[PDB]
Amino acid sequence: PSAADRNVEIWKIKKLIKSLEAARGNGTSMISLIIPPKDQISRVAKMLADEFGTASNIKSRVNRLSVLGAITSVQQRLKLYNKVPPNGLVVYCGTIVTEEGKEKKVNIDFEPFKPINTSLYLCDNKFHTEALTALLSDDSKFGFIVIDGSGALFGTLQGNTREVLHKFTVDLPKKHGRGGQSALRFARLRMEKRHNYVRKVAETAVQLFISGDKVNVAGLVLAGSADFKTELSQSDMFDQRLQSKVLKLVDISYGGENGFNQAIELSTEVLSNVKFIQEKKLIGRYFDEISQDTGKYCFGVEDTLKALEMGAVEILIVYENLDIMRYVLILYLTPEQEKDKSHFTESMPLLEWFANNYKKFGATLEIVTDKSQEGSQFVKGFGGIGGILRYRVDFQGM
Repeated sequence: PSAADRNVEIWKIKKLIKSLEAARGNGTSMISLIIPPKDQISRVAKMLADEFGTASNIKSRVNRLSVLGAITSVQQRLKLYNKVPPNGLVVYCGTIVTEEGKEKKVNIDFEPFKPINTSLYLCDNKFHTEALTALLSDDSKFGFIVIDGSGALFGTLQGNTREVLHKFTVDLPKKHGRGGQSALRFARLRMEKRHNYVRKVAETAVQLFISGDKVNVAGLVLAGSADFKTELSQSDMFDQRLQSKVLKLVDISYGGENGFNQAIELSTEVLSNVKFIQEKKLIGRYFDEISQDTGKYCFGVEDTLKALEMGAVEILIVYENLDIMRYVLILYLTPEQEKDKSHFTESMPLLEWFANNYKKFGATLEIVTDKSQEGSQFVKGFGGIGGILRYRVDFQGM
C-alpha cells in the first residue's frame, strides 16, 4: 500500500499507453498478451506453442519469420515468470517501424494493479491498450454521513456517481405536555436519546464505510446542523480511523436525502480538486523551506541529483514534463542536446529514470503539474526539479 507511490505507478501507465498506441508495424506481428490473476501460465505457454507450430507452416519467409519472431519474443518473456503474480500479467511484444524507416523491437512484460478476467491474446498491426486505459478509471470515492433531528443517512459520492446506501430514523423525546411532568425529567430523557443516536448512527456507519478492517472510502463528509455532528467527530463512540479522515463538516438546513444533495453540492471542490489541493500543499511546504532559515531544500538538476545521490532527501519533487534527457550508452541535458556531444563511450528521459529507481534513495516521488501558481512557479522559477531535504546541505558554486 501507499498513495503518492500509487500515483507514480499511474503516471508510468499513461506514459506506456502513449508510446504503445503511437506504434504500428507491418502485419500480424503485434502481440498483446494480458493474463488475468490466478489463471495459469502453462495454459498460455501451450497456446503460444500451438500458435507457433501453426505459424511454422505459413511458408512465406517474410510472413513466416514475422509471426514466428513475435511468438518467440513473448515466450521468452513469459519464461521469466514462474506464475501469474497478483493483479496479473501484461505483455507487449513485436516489431515496429521506427524513425528512419528502421525496425524497432518492443519487449514489455510487467505486473499492474488489477486487470482481472481480461485474459487477452491478440495478434494485429497494433497493440491493444483498452485494458490499460481502464486502469485509468481511478475515481476517488467519498463517504457521506448526514445526521439530522428526525433521521440519519449514509451514502457516497464518487465522480458524478451518487449513491444512497442506508437510511434509518429516530423520533427523539419531542413532546412537552401541559404540566404533566418535570422539566429536568425531560431534559434528562433528552440528553439520553441523543446519545442513543450519537451511537446508532456512529455505529451504523462503521458497519458501513469501514468495510474490511479499513475505510472503503477516501474522504468522509459529515453533514447536518447544530453540533448534531460536532458531537460525533470529537466523540468516543465513533472515531477509530474514521475520525482520522473526516474531510468536511458541512452545515446544511434540513437533512436526510434532501440535504444529501445540499451536502454534495457544497462539498464539490474539496473533492473535485483533492490532488491539486495536496499538490499545492506539498509545493507550499517546499517553498516554506526556501523561506525560513531551516532551509532543508534543494533544486536544479545538479544539486538534486547530488543531494539525492548522497544521503536521504525526504521527498523528490518533479514536474510531469521536464525537457531533460539522461544518456550514458552519464549526462543530463535539455534539448540543448544538439551540440558537441563528442560521441559514445539508455537515452531515457530523466523523469522516466527517477520513477523506475527512486524506491532506493529514501523513497517518495511526487510528480506535480503547473496547473497552479505553486507548480507554475516551481517550474518557471526553479526548473521543476528540487527536493525537501532532511538536514541542511551545502551546495557551492555552479
